[PDB]
Amino acid sequence: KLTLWTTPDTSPNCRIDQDKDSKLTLVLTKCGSQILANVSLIVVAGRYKIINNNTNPALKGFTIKLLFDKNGVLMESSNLGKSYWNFRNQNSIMSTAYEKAIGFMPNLVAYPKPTTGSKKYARDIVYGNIYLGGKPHQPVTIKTTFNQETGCEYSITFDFSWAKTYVNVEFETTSFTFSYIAQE
Amino acid sequence: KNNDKLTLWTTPDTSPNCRIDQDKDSKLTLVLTKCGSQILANVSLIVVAGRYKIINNNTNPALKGFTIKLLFDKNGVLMESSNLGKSYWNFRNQNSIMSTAYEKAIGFMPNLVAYPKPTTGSKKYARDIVYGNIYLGGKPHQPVTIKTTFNQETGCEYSITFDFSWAKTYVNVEFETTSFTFSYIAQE
Amino acid sequence: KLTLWTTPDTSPNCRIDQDKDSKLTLVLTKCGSQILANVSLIVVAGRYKIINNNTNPALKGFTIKLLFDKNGVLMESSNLGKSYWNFRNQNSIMSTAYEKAIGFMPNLVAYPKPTTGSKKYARDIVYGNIYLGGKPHQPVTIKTTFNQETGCEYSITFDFSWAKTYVNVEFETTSFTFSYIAQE
Repeated sequence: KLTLWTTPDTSPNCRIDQDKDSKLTLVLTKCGSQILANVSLIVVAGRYKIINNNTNPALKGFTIKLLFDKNGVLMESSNLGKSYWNFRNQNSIMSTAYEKAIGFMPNLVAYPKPTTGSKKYARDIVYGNIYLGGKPHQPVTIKTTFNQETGCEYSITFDFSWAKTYVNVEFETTSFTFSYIAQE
Repeated sequence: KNNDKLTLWTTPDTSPNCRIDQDKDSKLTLVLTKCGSQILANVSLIVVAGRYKIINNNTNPALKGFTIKLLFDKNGVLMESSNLGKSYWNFRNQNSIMSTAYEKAIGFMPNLVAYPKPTTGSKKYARDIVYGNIYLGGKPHQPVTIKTTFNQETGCEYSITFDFSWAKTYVNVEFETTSFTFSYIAQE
Repeated sequence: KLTLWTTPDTSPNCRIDQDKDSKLTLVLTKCGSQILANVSLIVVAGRYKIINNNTNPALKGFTIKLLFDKNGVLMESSNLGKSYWNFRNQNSIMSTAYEKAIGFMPNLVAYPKPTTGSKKYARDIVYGNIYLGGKPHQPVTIKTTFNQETGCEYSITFDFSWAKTYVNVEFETTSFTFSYIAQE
């Protein structure tokens, strides 16, 4: 169907450091040649759950990677658990594994895989801000990069970073919308 | 027939449809376009009259925001108690609306699993918020924050709240804004 | 078709200062009443390829204009080349010029053409930020304005501007998504 998502409940589905330490809520809606993407993050456990830059002054970011094979199937090496990622069915997911989602993959001409000696253009990046706890003075950068991972046919990489000293701040975010050019 | 039941909108005209401070003091231009599981939302605000038409933070140093609330019942019907007026909030027909008031728009409502109503002692997650910026008079040095919150209002089944705020001293600045696009997860 | 675009390749298609000095990657996807727009810019040659505000302290922006006739056909006077602008076919364009794209045009009631004595509202503008070289400390403002150009029925204008002193910074950008209300 036209929506590939994580069920948007708060049940953990993602490993940043350890199994099920986070809930990535990602919704990809196919509008023909463009994927409309909506993303938020809740860290439920482990070193990123509560940021304390007094205790850890160098703790300033982390990465969640979605790696896809040539059929647009999520690879086990992804931070997002494979069992949680599927076409929408009501407020859940299809009960059976999808076989193909190439129509949701980032376009390889728009966003080529990195090669040695190739001119690397920034158009495979989208920057956004999201806010911890919905507080306007707790921005974090969410940088989304398309097809820059090795060992896959396609990738969506979320780099989360911050440039303020956050003390005892739960890492759970507002939402950000972006789009990207679809492979087909 | 030209009924577009994949668009719930305030027509794109500049006819006032909203009360911030007084009846019909503003045009909230809000277009909700259903792209299946996601609503693509486009918003701007024109304050046409009343206290918030012209911001003067010399005269009113504490005036740094205001709120527009859309409250919906269980059928996604806008409640009369909302800031937004009901009469031209409807499914699209060309540059106007469907000839009768809609009875159901649950497909345009913010998803209650994604954006649960608050209950006493409930863990509040921020993912029911989207932040954006719009600019007064289209001037790059006149930013205002538009914070959109889903389903956080009491006495309704769904809600979309727009909190406008600014963090600069605006002196004799007309409150009429650039547009901002966001999306949210649809209830169905 | 539901996508009007520049192919997603890096082949120059746009004149900022001189013919083919830039690749504007612009994808307009019709989602009913709204056009979902995705934009990035690569300057490949001429005065805007490498910004040096030490040498050129007044170089703080430039404009790319798409002018359309009453049928939503791109006019030759546009910065974007006409041969590069068409309905999608896979990763390329239809080989034959489109005759009608009014469904992709910015709504004239939402975004009226300027007239003397008529109140000009800012809602025909969307602001965004993109980043030169994908570097978070190299923001540029991309201001998009609907239907404000003379000598056309519809227009999309991209005003690029910056306030920072950029020294030897290549003008090639991250991507930005916005939407606008469609004429029909």
